[PDB]
Amino acid sequence: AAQTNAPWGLARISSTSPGTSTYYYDESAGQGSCVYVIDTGIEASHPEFEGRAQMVKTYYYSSRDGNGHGTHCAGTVGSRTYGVAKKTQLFGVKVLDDNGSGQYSTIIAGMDFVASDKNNRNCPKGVVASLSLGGGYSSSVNSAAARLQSSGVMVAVAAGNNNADARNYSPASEPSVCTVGASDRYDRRSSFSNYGSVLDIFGPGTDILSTWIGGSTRSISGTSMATPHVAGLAAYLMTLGKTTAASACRYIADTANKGDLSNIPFGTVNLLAYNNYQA
Repeated sequence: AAQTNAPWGLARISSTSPGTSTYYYDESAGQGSCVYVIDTGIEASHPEFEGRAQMVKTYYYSSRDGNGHGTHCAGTVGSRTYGVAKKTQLFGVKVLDDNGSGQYSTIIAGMDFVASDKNNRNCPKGVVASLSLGGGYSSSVNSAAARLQSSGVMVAVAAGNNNADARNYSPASEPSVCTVGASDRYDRRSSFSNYGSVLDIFGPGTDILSTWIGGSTRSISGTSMATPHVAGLAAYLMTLGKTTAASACRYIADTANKGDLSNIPFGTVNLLAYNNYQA
């Protein structure tokens, strides 16, 4: 399948070169997979989600996304126009308040929630969790991400936006999950992207158009935007049967575009997520 005039990041993930604008992908499109977006919520009524999104858990007075961040990330995972895996099922877990903040204890509870809640959902092709959040190093936060991964969920986490080594941030620094840095449309490391040996992969993160609250759209930047590209890619590849939740991060690294990014510090992987789809 071909989506013309796609957001640059979608085009990038199906291309061996920057500078194109059509996204190419297998029509299975993540059907039968599920992606949890652990964030500020999801505006599931947005026409872009086509009834495939729902809130399953909140720790606050509402499950609605009063911020936009979680809706944007969910849109990059699986919206019809802005999403990588256009037929996946999206499940929102609201661990962040409408200012975008959340206590580590709530975030940990949300991860353990997903590890159990997947057993209440129909995801025959597999389960992914996208975590566009983080703070300073916490062994308890890393352990929660490790449990979620161990339970059979492909966990993708943001590297962070400090232009610093991600070893000092959580859950970015957990070795067993997929830690995602950000790139721009010219294949440069995004100016804010964290780096370091703990990164597994880069995805599009600068000037990413996606869904927003109030039935709208907007373009924003962050490792928060790169992470759902990788989460959606995992769901898509799992639906194709090419990999599993336990092996998808490694498979994405195996099959990435290699050596094409600029300003990658010595010792950080130079790997850009790529679907290897041959139309």
